[PDB]
Amino acid sequence: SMLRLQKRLASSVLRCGKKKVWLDPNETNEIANANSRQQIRKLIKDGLIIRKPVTVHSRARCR
Amino acid sequence: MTHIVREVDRPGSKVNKKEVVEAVTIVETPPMVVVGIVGYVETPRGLRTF
Amino acid sequence: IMNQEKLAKLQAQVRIGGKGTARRKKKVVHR
Amino acid sequence: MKVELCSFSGYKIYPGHGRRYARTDGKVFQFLNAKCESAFLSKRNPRQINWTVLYRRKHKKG
Amino acid sequence: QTKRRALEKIDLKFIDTTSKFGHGRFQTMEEKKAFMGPLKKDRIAKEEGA
Amino acid sequence: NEVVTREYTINIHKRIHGVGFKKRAPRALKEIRKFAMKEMGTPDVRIDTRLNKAVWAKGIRNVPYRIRVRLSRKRNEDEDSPNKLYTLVTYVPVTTFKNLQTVNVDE
RNA sequence: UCUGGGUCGGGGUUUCGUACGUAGCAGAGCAGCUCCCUCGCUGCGAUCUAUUGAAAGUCAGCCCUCGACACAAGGGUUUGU
RNA sequence: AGAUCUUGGUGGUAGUAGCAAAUAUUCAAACGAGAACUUUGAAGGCCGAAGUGGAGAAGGGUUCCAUGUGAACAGCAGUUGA
Ligand SMILES: [Mg+2]
Ligand SMILES: [Mg+2]
Ligand SMILES: [Mg+2]
Ligand SMILES: [Mg+2]
Ligand SMILES: [Mg+2]
Ligand SMILES: [Mg+2]
Ligand SMILES: [Mg+2]
Ligand SMILES: [Mg+2]
Ligand SMILES: [Mg+2]
Ligand SMILES: [Mg+2]
Ligand SMILES: [Mg+2]
Ligand SMILES: [Mg+2]
Ligand SMILES: [Mg+2]
Repeated sequence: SMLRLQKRLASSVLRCGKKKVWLDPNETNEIANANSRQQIRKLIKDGLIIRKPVTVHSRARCR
Repeated sequence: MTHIVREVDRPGSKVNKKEVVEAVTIVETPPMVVVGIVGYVETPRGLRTF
Repeated sequence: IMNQEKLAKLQAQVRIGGKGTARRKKKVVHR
Repeated sequence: MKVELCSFSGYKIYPGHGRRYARTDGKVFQFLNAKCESAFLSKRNPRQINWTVLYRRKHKKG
Repeated sequence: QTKRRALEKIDLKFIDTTSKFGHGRFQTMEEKKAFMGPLKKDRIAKEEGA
Repeated sequence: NEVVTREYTINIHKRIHGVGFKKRAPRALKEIRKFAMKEMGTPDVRIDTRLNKAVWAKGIRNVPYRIRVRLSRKRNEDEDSPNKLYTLVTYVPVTTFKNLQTVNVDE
């Protein structure tokens, strides 16, 4: 269905922007059950929600 | 189209007995094949296919 | 154990994006 | 059939092709195209242009 | 056809046949081969097939 | 046979020539889907995302001149669909496009 | 059809101008290695040289293939003195 | 029958003008009767810290957050929504 709430909660729980929020496309239904931040914590612990790394902005060219 | 170089034989002109360039057109003309004949009759209204 | 068939299908799960993207680390379901 | 010319590039210019240039000092040049002409007007040495005949014979290419 | 422009003998001397797909600068294939010499394309072609 | 897959190359540069800058990348895949329909004769076409990356590899307007794809017409007995067959196209990375011919490839 | 049209490929033509890589006792030079050497070796170094008139593109509204590939006697609507 | 009459309704115009200020979208899957517009994932872009960011004052007053619906509204769609 729609994961608008889950993405917002995952961004709030991980204290990162919605840009870096990543979800497992295959396990859509299990994540759709997450109606609380406590359940979000389980999904992160279960790895279904993953914080994407910071996009690379290297300063080697400047150096 | 293309261009050529030829000798000019126009007396009294500045290009007489000289060399000039002239653009020419190449038109392919394979031989025709005749398949029919139509004759026309001269009516007071003009021409019509007899 | 990680045999040829398991390593064949592991490449699908661990890859979540193209070149330059981070690799998937875990996938566990537990009740 | 006419006089057959040579250019900045050293190439052979056929009749009806290119242009002819006459400077103030009296020297007369002919160019196969604009590219050979533009290089000449930019004051560039044809011995440093790889497709110029003068460069090829300078380095004995071929 | 009365005027001297008409009824005037025409003799050809040279015809442009260069590549009109751009600034053509060779009338024939052979002169292009002669002027430019053997290229990399013909060098390998005569070397692979032997 | 009705399940055979094949390898093709597409002159994207030829089929994009004349299209504006901000539409070159979308037109490439529209041509690709049309190209897939023309050969495999199946209106239902699926485009692999890796190939979609390959079209978008050099941005939106400098679309690669040629691409090498692998058409796969597969039996679509998955649900109630008017087409029994669907064409899945995949991107085949190549080092060069010289002397490449359309080859019949096994499954 | 004595096949046809396509899609690639090849070739021709053309545009720009000599590709990456490799090598060079070429390189303003600079830094480490000298029982070493009797003038040397190992790194950095824009550029230059042979490869290399090379590399790339070339009909989508350029040309010729007989090389490869499948496809094409299929679909629908009408038309009578 | 009028009074550029008053009120209410209905035409041609006409399926016409038009839906063009601020660069840009694409592929796959999911839900669904139905997806160019929803959700996720994968790209390519944009705002480029005097922002399309992060919080307020005035003002708005429940628009806030869930769950559900697809009657009307979001000048198209909407499985979405202030
Ligand atoms: Mg022309
Ligand atoms: Mg070609
Ligand atoms: Mg009245
Ligand atoms: Mg009256
Ligand atoms: Mg009135
Ligand atoms: Mg109008
Ligand atoms: Mg209109
Ligand atoms: Mg508009
Ligand atoms: Mg920017
Ligand atoms: Mg702000
Ligand atoms: Mg309704
Ligand atoms: Mg509407
Ligand atoms: Mg709300």
